[PDB]
Amino acid sequence: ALKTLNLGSCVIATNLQEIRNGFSEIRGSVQAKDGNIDIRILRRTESLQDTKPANRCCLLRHLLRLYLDRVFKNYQTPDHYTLRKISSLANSFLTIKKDLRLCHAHMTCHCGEEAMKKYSQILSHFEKLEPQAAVVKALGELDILLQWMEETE
Amino acid sequence: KPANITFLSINMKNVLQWTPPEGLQGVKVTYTVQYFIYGQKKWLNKSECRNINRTYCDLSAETSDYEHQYYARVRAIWGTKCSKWAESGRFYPFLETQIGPPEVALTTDEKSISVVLTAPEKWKRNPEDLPVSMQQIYSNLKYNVSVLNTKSNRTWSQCVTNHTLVLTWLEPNTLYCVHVESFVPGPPRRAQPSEKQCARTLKD
Amino acid sequence: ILPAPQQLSVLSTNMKHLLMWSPVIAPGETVYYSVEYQGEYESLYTSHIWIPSSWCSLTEGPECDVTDDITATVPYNLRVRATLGSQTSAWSILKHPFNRQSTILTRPGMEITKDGFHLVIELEDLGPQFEFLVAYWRREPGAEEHVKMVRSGGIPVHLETMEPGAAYCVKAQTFVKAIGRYSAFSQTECVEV
Repeated sequence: ALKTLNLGSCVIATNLQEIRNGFSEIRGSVQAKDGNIDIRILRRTESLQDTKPANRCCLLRHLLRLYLDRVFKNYQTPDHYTLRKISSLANSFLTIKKDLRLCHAHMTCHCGEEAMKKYSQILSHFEKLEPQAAVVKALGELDILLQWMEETE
Repeated sequence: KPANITFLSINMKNVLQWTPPEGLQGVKVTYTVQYFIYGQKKWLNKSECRNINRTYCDLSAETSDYEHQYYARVRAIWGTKCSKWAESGRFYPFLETQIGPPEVALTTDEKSISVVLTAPEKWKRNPEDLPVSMQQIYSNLKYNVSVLNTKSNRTWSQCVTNHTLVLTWLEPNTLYCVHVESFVPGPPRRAQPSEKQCARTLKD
Repeated sequence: ILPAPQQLSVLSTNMKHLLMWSPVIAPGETVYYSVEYQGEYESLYTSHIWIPSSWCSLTEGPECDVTDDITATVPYNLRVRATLGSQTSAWSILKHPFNRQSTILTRPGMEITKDGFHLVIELEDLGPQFEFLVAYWRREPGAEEHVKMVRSGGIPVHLETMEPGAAYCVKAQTFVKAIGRYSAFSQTECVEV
């Protein structure tokens, strides 16, 4: 079964399962590359389910743009297997960005300040860290991101 | 210098595990363990695991929160010569914990066997505490029921959510073997031996 | 001088994807091939980067099973080059990028059995991309379609406990969630006790 995501007026169907299966293959390896055990980017005071539905779609779109603009394409590993998986994750994430963009075009991805506020916070955390550490850390945090999306009833 | 650090987590009872270091004999090494909470700042002591003889430490109380991730380290001790600090991987109990089997209870008829499962319980904090159905933590918890007819070597599965299932229209004086696995849809987890119970239908 | 492979096409059946091309026929050793791909992500965000396929890094036949590669419902670009020892041809490109949305969906295989009054079904194992909608009915004028979803094809699943009356019928179709499409139903087939 697909995951029906309730983002206020924006409702999309996502293949959460495909992405989780792809990521479980690399979680351990990736998370091992991340030395900054004291910094959490997706902090939990910014969880999606805790967000007013009107604002969820906006938040999620930015988070995806974050990952697509500066995580997936920049994670460095010599391991071909790993690289292929990462392409899977990114293209899977792209289908979702595509639906959110539609919601946006239909004027149902309103960016309110609860949304911008929580994104800036996340973006801040990510910007604290030195580049490669940053991407390594966010890639390793897909499990939180995918759960945030599963959480939203 | 211990190694092979890992959690074994079934039903939220989370247990840290390592295997002895490398010492030819050093028959007396003890172990101390610290636990860290991802995204927070301070490593923490575990008193009941300061200097112990075992290679396993129960961290269920320290890692009870569903929203957090944890790490754990352990080192080996001799005199005051301590080999470094052995560090686990990021551990996420809410997604990683094995869901255990419901306990199965078979009762019979001549045509019909009734299966009643009682949902797996979550690790209890205080011995006197309010029991918790894993099916409250995972509201979408389903059971996969397998029925084997020993007479025919025939077998068939089915998924259910209701705690009670009546198998009807069965061959009489036949012995049927039922076993049930628990599954939460979501991230793939480590499975867990289903519970395997038998029952014979009554004679014609 | 070594010709770069021609007539690339993809042959996609039940979400298994085969990249094909005219073989390169040249005198030398045996001709080996190298296939690479890029998903829409790579195309738009990092256009000059290709990911080498998981099984066709120097393989014999003029074909490739890219199934483990096309793992998202977006257009993919695929290129192939041929190589004879030293000489390596130019990269040849698939004229129309492939989207798995176009895979051909076969009617599912079906095996209905009876453990007594117990109607049971085991479907063709088409893999995790697939779910089955099984329709069974008690073949009488009043009775309706029941519908059960079966998750996988390895397994014998319990449909219903038949009553001595009527004779039951079953048909089956697939559902691929990743592309939102169903196959045609299987032939209806019936039974009784």
